[PDB]
Amino acid sequence: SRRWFHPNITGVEAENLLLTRGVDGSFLARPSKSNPGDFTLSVRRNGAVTHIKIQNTGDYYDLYGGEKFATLAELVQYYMEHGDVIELKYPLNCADPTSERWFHGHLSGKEAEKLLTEKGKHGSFLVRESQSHPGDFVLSVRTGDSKVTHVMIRCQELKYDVGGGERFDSLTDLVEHYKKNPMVETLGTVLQLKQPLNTTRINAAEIESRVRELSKGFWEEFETLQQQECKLLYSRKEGQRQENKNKNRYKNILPFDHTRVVLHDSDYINANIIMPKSYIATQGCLQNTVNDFWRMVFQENSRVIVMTTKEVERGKSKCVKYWPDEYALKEYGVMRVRNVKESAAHDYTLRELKLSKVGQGNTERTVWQYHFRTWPDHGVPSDPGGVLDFLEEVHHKQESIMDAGPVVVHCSAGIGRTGTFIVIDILIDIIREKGVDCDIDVPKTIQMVRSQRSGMVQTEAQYRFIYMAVQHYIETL
Ligand SMILES: Nc1nc2ccc(Sc3cccc(Cl)c3Cl)nc2[nH]1
Repeated sequence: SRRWFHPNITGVEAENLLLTRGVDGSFLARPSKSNPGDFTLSVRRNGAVTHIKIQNTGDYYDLYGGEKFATLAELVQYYMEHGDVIELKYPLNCADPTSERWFHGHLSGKEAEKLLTEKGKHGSFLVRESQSHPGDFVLSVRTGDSKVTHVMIRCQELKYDVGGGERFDSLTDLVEHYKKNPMVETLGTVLQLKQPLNTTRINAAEIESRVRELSKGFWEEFETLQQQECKLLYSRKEGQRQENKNKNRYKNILPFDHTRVVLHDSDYINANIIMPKSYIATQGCLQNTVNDFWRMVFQENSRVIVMTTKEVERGKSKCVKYWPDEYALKEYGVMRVRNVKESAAHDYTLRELKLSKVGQGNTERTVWQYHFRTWPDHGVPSDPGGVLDFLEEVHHKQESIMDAGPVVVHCSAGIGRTGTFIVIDILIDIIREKGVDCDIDVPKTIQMVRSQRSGMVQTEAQYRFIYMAVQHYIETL
């Protein structure tokens, strides 16, 4: 559901809501007003409201006095199923419809009809503020293969209704009810609420116009996408096994069982297959996971590794050195690696590595390691040029290699900068194959990658970087 997230609420409003409408164990999560980019977990315990900081600079959701999580929905689920104790028992539900995909706010019946004509199909819908009745709403549906129907939504004592029957405490409750139990028109027409009207899918050539519309917008679009993360709470059982605990960099940032990379000749690595050319999104190696990392690269026939972290950042180990020094030969378990040559560029270093299995002459292949070294400690690069140029080179290397396996992409936890690189690369690959005249949907593409690994793309800063990267790529064409 993800109803416990309140997007437009202050700390005082949150305390008031938990005191007057909540009980002990009641909680909500919201964006931090005193430091944008951060979040606050507001909890009621023994008659009083406490506020707990969640930070995210781009790698994970770091909860004060708690753990590091891939998403807020994953954090909430962990504490619900599990300096004294704070109990998360009861979500305080938000009635605000702003982050709902179908909510459009200020829109006319003429304009809603135009948008439903252009992008709509049978069962496409939206909810907008009423023109004639200020404070009321309008549900606009498309039916057929075709027509558009407008259903008036009355707001009477902050409860919503369609003229009769049930009175709902929020537009969400009304939308959910009439989605399960569709309204039938007198003459037979079933007003099916199949899917919300798409607004994010744009033609590639027109990216500059949307970036301008969102630069006035980016925050609202991202948060609508974040609201959809509750649909991606897939099982991560293999990652929770006792034998696999110390193979994870962050205890609760785990690979989905259905997409994890299974090792066949144990079977565990914290990595997932990303299918849009495919990728392996993984974490930075631990001392005890270097061998399994090389077994993964060898088994998957990967010929290209993208590393988007320094070994050490802010005096903390982000990835152990899994490759030999230049000209040196090392043995990592059954795997053998030679670092043939290192090439230094402005933003990155290329390492030409020869990988083979010990005792097997013929299994040798070149593995090209692209190590981006200039990504800032916090946030995203100011300009996308460097990232795009690095990515163009990586794409060309992979393209030149006959039957190359997935491209391996890693940072620290392997969800933020990793998620960001993979998404930019997916969107650009669409534009190089189709041209300026093609459709691109940034939130749709992210949602698709997020169903394959938790919290792929962590922040609004990264979200805006993906848009700026795409815009830059289209501009230099
Ligand atoms: N109005 C409006 N703004 C939005 C911002 C983000 C999203 S998320 C999304 C977008 C496309 C496809 C899929 Cl599958 C998803 Cl989940 N939907 C929105 N609708």
